[PDB]
Amino acid sequence: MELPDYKQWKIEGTPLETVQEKLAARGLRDPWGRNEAWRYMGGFANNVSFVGALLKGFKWGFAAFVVAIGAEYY
Amino acid sequence: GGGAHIEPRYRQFPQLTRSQVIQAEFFSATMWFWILWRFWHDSDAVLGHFPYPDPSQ
Amino acid sequence: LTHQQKVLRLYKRALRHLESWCIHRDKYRYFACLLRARFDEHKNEKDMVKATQLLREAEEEFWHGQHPQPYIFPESPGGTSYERYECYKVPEWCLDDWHPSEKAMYPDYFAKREQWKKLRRESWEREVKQLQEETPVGGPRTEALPPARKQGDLPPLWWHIVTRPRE
Amino acid sequence: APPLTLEGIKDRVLYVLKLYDKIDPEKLSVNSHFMKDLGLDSLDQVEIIMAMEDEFGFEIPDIDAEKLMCPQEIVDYIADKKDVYE
Amino acid sequence: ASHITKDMLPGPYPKTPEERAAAAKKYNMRVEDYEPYPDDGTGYGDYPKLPDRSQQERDPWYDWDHPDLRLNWGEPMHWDLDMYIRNRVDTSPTPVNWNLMCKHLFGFVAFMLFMFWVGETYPAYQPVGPKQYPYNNLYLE
Amino acid sequence: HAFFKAMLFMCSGSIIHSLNDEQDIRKMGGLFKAMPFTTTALIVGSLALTGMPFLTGFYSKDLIIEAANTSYTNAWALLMTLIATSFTAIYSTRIIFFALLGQPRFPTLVNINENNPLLINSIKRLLIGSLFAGYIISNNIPPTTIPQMTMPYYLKTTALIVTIL
Amino acid sequence: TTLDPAEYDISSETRKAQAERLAIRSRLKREYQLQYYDPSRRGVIEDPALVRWTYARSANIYPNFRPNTKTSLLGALFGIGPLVFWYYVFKTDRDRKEKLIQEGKLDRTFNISY
Amino acid sequence: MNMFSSLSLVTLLLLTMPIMMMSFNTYKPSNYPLYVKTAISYAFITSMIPTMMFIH
Amino acid sequence: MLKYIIPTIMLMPLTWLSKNNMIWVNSTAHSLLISFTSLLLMNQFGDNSLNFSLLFFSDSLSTPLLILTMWLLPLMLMASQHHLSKENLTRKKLFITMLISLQLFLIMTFTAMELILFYILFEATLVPTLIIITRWGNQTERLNAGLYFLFYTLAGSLPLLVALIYIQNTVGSLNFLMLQYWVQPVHNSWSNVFMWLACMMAFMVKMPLYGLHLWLPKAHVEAPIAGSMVLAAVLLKLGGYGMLRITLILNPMTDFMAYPFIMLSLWGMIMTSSICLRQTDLKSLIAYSSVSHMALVIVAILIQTPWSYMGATALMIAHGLTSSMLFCLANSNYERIHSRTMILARGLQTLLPLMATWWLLASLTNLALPPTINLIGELFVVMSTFSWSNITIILMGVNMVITALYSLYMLIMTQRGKYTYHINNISPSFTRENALMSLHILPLLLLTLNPKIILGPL
Amino acid sequence: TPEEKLRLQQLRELRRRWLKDQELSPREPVLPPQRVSTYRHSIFAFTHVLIPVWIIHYYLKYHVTTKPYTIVEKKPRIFPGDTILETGEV
Amino acid sequence: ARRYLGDASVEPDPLRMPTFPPDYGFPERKEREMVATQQEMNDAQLVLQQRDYCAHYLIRFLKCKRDSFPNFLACKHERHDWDYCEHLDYVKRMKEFERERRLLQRK
Repeated sequence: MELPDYKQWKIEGTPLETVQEKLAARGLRDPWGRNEAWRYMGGFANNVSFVGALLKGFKWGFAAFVVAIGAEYY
Repeated sequence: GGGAHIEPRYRQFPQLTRSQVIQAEFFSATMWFWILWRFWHDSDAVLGHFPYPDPSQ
Repeated sequence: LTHQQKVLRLYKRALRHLESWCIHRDKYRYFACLLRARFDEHKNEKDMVKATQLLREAEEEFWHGQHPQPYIFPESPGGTSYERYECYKVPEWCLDDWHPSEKAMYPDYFAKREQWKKLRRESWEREVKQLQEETPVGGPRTEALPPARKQGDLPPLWWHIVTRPRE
Repeated sequence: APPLTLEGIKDRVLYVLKLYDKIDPEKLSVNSHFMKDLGLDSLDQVEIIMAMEDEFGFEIPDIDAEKLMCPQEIVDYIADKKDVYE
Repeated sequence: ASHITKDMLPGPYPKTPEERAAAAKKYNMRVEDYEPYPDDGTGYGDYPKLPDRSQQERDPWYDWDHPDLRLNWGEPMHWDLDMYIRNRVDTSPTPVNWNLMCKHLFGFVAFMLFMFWVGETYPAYQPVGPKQYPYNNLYLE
Repeated sequence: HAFFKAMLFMCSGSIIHSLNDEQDIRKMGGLFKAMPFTTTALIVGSLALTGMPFLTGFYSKDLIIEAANTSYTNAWALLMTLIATSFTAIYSTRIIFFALLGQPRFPTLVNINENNPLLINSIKRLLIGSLFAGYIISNNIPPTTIPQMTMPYYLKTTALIVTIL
Repeated sequence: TTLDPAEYDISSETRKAQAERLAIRSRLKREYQLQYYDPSRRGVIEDPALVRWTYARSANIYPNFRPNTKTSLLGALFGIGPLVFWYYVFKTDRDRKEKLIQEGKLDRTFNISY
Repeated sequence: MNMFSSLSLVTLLLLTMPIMMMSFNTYKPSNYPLYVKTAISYAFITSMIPTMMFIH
Repeated sequence: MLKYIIPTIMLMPLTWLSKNNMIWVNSTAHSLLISFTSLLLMNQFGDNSLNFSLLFFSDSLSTPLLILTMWLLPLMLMASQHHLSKENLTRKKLFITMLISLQLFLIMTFTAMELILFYILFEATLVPTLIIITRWGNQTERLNAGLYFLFYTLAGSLPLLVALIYIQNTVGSLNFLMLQYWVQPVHNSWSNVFMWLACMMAFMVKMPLYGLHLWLPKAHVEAPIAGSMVLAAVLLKLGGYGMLRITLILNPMTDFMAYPFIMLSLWGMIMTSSICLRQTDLKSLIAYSSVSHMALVIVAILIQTPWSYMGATALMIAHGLTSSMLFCLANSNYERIHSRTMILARGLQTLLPLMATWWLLASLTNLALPPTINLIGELFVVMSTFSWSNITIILMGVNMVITALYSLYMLIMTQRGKYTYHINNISPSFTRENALMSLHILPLLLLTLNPKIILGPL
Repeated sequence: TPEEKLRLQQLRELRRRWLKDQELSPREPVLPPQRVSTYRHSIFAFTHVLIPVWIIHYYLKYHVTTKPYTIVEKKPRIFPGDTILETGEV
Repeated sequence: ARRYLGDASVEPDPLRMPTFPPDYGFPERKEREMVATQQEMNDAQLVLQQRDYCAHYLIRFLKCKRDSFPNFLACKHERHDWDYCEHLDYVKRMKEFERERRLLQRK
């Protein structure tokens, strides 16, 4: 019900949030960074990949492709 | 409402029903088995070619 | 439109048209104070043309590059599915003529109907009495006294007090 | 199809107080009136709801500025707009 | 049934301050950019003194417009200027009057010079001259 | 073609209801945010729309662009048809790169749901009927014309590489 | 392209005492809302902005009208104007079409309709 | 051979029936999309029968 | 007519003879009973021809046109009762009797056996119409419109008498259309122009050209109780058909000067429908639709050689049923909002759902959706004047374009909402409001099954 | 703003007060009132399709012998495999 | 079309031909022509642009489509042989510009 209890996110990963580190020569500084990093962190670094996503990992890429071939064949 | 069988979230990634992924992974296998007759056996152009018919005299 | 809130109505859209331009989420967020830095140049000074050149040159670089089909917040003056709930549209007080055996259903809602009308049918001895007094001759916007000094009934009663709910 | 109650709107408005690094979790709950620690003229009147501009953000018209001083007066008419609690 | 100031009269210089507003509050005190002087094009019977035309135009802007309604749905009291063409008006776009649309079809207008030629696949342009000979040169043998 | 978009409108129709409205290519996120089935159905038809490596309308698409091979055309027509095939490829990954790739960005209360078997009965019939459509239709049809069946060197198979780029 | 449409300009302090033009429309709205709310009306309000919109458009153009100009005598370029041109076309057909129909033939054997 | 189009006019005539029964001839316990979804469900398999008769 | 006139005069000493408020039910009861007898002996066969009895009837043989004339007295009494029931019974007995007295002369008209019996009955009207225009209207501009309805119809019709009496003592006698076997032709002269022109121009004043239509949005705009003679005045306009009786014979070979009647009525067709899209009076919106695709018959009669008479007859009773009902759609929905301004009636389509179908199936007959009696009428006119010159498909095609955008503009003004006002407008379109709105489309789409009944000779 | 502090706190005591009245299901106030009152797949399916095919055939076999043109069927499209040679494959 | 002589019957739709209309024909090697039987080509319901060469091999090819009715391939190798009938026909036609480029040069 109250799942976003504060002091939960507390930037540790989310390499998007190293851009706030980039402005250290500029300085803003503190407010605020935890808005866009709501669901940037967590288990949301799954983040499906290159052509292997449209291959779906090339998972069954040759699965029964060679398993059917072959017998009889005399 | 009446039935909360899929709950709302606060970005905690509500998951699947642990049976949808079976039908999901089943229809990637049926198409990459269907690359069978794409290569074995079907080539680029099964026609035969001409060997440059210059000597016509 | 005062000069105090002249920048503010431009300030809300200066970031709003920006976020339709980005592709990441941090791309907007890394540009947040960066967009604020140009806006924080002139902080505290006069109100004349000394400071109107913040605005008189804000036509360029805001209208120039202004929102190539931006995000529209779909329930809005524009944008899709904004005024779409209209096949129902809540035709409130269409319940005048029934020729009953159709007034059989909801016996309690028709019971509660005649109760609320006493505030509607009888408020004109009180609300319209001060309405000639509180409004001096022809003055600006016609809101009443916000409690009407004993009981605000309403003045907006009941078309703004019992208006159409959305679904 | 999903309904809503009034206990969720009291938390999200209160949470983005804590999400801002300019404001500590030591200010008042419903009425700090935003002048307790205002500044500037700009960016403490529209930026204070710029976080909810992304979250709730149903285009939030020009009237919404000076009513939003009282931080309970924000909570008042969000229930009026989106067809909310009883 | 209202007979006093039913409509206009043969104006538009019949002491214009008496018109808007005796009724028909187009102007406040005949300096409002809508005093009933605007008979533009006298000699035409159209638009007399007329709490009416050439007033500012192009839209009910069909948006927020929030005193309550103020534009086209919700009917304010006296704001009709000219209508029946304002059912679905628009506004200025991001560019203005760079007619690249006729220039967009001009690309095939240059490629109408490619309609003069043919598209034979075999062979290519063949830089020989009068040695292409697309149909026939000599007899059967 | 009739099996393509009545799938694909209905495929994305589960998505618009899933966020309850945006229908924008912005503010979407990645593919698998508990969306296993329809993203798998998206990468079939949008791969069919690439230009058919071995998919459904390969017997409709390839046989016509190689029916314009030997022709008396405008010679600006093949400079307008075959160039349009390359533009059909960036149609595919665009909805991938905004709705099926990126980090999850959209306003909160993730109210997604996909388990109504009315939709699951809908897609599972058409996706199976999609794949084996032309391999039954074109396999069982009277031929009415004489095919081309000639395509020499450096002029023949680049129409796939038109789609690859 | 139709039109500019002049969405920003200047002020402050060109004629700063121009205010209370809202006092006109607030007077109308205080007149209207007091008219619109009542417990027993059962019928529309007159609102003579419509009445002056029809009656100054339906009638009151011909009692207005004097032919003092030539831009109301412009209508001979618009009324009898194109009607001259449609006669010029239709007698070139049905005459050039007629001579070919009599001198020589153009239609075939299976022209029963017509 | 006489059943080539005799089964095909079944397809062009059956779809009129959920408009005829829409004029209140003792309608179903309501669920009215189910009546039409099953109305098409038998109209498809009738239409495919002369398609096989053509390809012979 | 053996005796169709003889029962319908017997309707007249039934109304005053009756009791109190029974006078509505007594008149509408018996008036429906003629519709069997009207059909009964008529529609017989059929191959050259049915001369009927005597010097009083040629039975309206090849142009039926008369069954529609007999629907209306049991169609208008149910329509007129909306705002009439505040006057005295002594005048309520009057307004039923002159309405029957208008149907009496129309019955001996359209059949008429002659050409001089036609005229005296062609002019036997316009006295009982004018009584319905001047008395029983609304606020003023009745009285000038009562005079614009005269002095066009009567200024033109008097040079008929100069020419019809001229024929009666030149070539035999005109008394029969079947003594018109001996017809001398009419060549090119300077007196035979005027014989053609005076005999024709009195028909143009009723079915209008683009010029001299100036009386048509006067009588229909300011109009009786609920379209009560406006339904009659649309039949009376198409009851100037007699150009089909005259010009087929009786100067047959003057097409030489048809051209100022063609181009005036073929370019006027494309403009007088275009000049209505900015109307603000709702009953004047329909009143210009009645100008446009009535004037398509004027280029369909003067162009001879059928495949046009196939269509020119079907167009006379195309909008005989359509434009009647559109006036009935506007004679209703004025009893509830007391203005005919089309702006004001918004917020609708939620409040009155059952009559949404009555708007559309009206306006779907101008779009005309080919299996009706409408696009079996236009597509014979189109395929006729194509064979005059090929270029006429352009103007007549743009005629089809603009009236598509024109008919929907009257529909789509009711699909809006929030209604802003209107504590009135409660009445949920009662049993009478749908009954007299029915019996229009119920014969209109019925006759599309076998429309061989609607055809000329041809 | 000091003015609407008194305002809009009574509006919730009017709007939501009516909206308190608006949510209304006491004792299911649809009466309806009066009155009363998978496997088969037997009478639902047989009534739909099986009856008109009996009808529409009857206006078809009794129709080809009446109208002087029935259905206008084409020819058999036969190859030389009945009474002719092949002849190669030369 | 190799002959340009008269036509006895006035039957259009160029079945009134010398025997059989080729695409060009013949022209050199061979200078001859020939095809199937025109009395069978009209007996077989077959459209134009199918009375060219390799028709008799195709008239026996597509017969097995019905002679093997619930089949997937009547003869897939003969389809590669009818294409080999077609490709040998077409490369015979491709030697135009091998000759016409050179035979139009001087000598």
